[PDB]
Amino acid sequence: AEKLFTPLKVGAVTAPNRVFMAPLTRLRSIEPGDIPTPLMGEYYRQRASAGLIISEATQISAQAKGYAGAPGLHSPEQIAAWKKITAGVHAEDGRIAVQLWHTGRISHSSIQPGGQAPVSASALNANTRTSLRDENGNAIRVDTTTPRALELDEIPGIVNDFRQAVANAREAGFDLVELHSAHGYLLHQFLSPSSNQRTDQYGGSVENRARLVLEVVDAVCNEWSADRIGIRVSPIGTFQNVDNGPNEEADALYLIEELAKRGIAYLHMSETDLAGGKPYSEAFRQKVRERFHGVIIGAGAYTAEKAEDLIGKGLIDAVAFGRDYIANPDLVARLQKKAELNPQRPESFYGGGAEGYTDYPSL
Ligand SMILES: Cc1cc2c(cc1C)N(C[C@H](O)[C@H](O)[C@H](O)COP(=O)(O)O)c1[nH]c(=O)[nH]c(=O)c1N2
Repeated sequence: AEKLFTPLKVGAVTAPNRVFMAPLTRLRSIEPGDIPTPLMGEYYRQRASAGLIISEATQISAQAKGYAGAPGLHSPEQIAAWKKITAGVHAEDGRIAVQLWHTGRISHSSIQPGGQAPVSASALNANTRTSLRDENGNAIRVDTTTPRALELDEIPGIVNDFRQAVANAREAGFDLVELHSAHGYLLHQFLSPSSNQRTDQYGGSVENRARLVLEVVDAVCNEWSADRIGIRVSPIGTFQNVDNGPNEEADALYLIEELAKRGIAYLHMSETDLAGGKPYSEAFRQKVRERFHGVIIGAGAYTAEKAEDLIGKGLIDAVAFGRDYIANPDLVARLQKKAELNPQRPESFYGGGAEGYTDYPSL
């Protein structure tokens, strides 16, 4: 019966199981330089039995930065450090995708180049908080800075920054990329009418609001290959940073139909904020499944039992676990053996060092 421990072709790679590691911001990179570390390499290597590791959100550019301690994939030193991390995963016969973001308005002027306002679709504060570092290097929360709206002639540069970051990801040895089009970051700021009041061709209709993300998809497929590209969306519900507007189901199905035309490797649906939301209806899952023929990854407070049920129904192909992967490097073996999980320590999810990061034991 069990399908979680069977292989799955995911674009250009083949996962040996359906138990994926969700992208997890942990804010442990080196500053200055937003540089991945050998400790981050150890953490990912410990989890390399995952069917697929999806990395923490990683900046496409310095402007993309919104959190102190989040890594980039735009500088030589970042590329060199990520090469070591992907090599370590591959040494253990793993597969790893890099999640690429621009945080847009979920950012703060103090970590923007030049100390000026971050950018977005419109000049509306997100009215939330991001993460900085205090003078001792510890993670602190700070109110987001009001963004400025991207001028029309700046949008090709944003598309080019995603393209360049994917070129860099290929050099750095990643198996796949995941475009971060979820959770209220820049691509989702354009997608949502709540964060996008533009009157040019990047605002208004759903076609206009999806224009930027689809330009990015086309640019990165052209740069590398469609079967190397995944995308994460969170198109139903309210996320800390944004909501999906009054026609969220129709708009989501429009976007998914467009993504399918590009033949990309996978659609990763983040179904809920950590703070909760209404479950996806099975009717909606069927409409998604019939618009996207490729791999569908479900995430958001999943259990192994919920994953088996939906995989068995043919509605998703894999599950990404977030917090269970923080706490269980060998989550695959634990789920296969029905072993107990280590307890989670959420106080060390963000920032710090090895404690709460590489010190969760394997069986
Ligand atoms: C500490 C931490 C950090 C992040 C996250 C979660 C948490 C707990 N999540 C959301 C994550 O990918 C996953 O969707 C939710 O954690 C899955 O839910 P479970 O944790 O399995 O219940 C997340 N999602 C994302 O697209 N990119 C990221 O960088 C982050 N950062």
